[PDB]
Amino acid sequence: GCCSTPPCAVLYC
Repeated sequence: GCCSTPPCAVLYC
């Protein structure tokens, strides 16, 4: 997806 790669705030993007 989008923020599938850390360290994002919404990993479940």
